[PDB]
Amino acid sequence: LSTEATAKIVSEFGRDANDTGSTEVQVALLTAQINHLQGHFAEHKKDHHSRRGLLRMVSQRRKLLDYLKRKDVARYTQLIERLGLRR
RNA sequence: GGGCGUUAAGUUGCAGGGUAUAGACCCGAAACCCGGUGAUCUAGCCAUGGGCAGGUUGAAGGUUGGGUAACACUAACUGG
Ligand SMILES: [Mg+2]
Ligand SMILES: [Mg+2]
Ligand SMILES: [Mg+2]
Ligand SMILES: [Mg+2]
Ligand SMILES: [Mg+2]
Repeated sequence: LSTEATAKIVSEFGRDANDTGSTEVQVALLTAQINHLQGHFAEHKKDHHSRRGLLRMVSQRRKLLDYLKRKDVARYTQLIERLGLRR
């Protein structure tokens, strides 16, 4: 992912624009990467070697979302509403 | 010597018997060729119009909500 894009996401989701390790920041980065690779996997359908990384990112995002939902539901709902997710 | 002849009158008309060529005592074919008439029936094609009551199952597809990182998949409705 682009360094400028990562910096923009960190500034948008974090507090001091330097934590860059919060659950919301990680989920946003994973979602952005998945959405960017959506167009890559819509053409190269025989790229399972890179699709495994996408699946790993999906699993990591799901685990982070479950942890956020278990810890603070208020932040989880706001994050999913902002990112357009459904669960 | 042997074969063919010599030694011995035919021809022209009429009538008739017979033969040949023509259809040839008479009727009767399936069939061949040439020139014409027929697609108002029927076979096909083209152009232009008309007709198929009523009652049935419910395909592709299209929204809705979930189900996927999303395509798939799947529930109802609609669709005809
Ligand atoms: Mg002599
Ligand atoms: Mg005489
Ligand atoms: Mg005579
Ligand atoms: Mg005619
Ligand atoms: Mg009818």
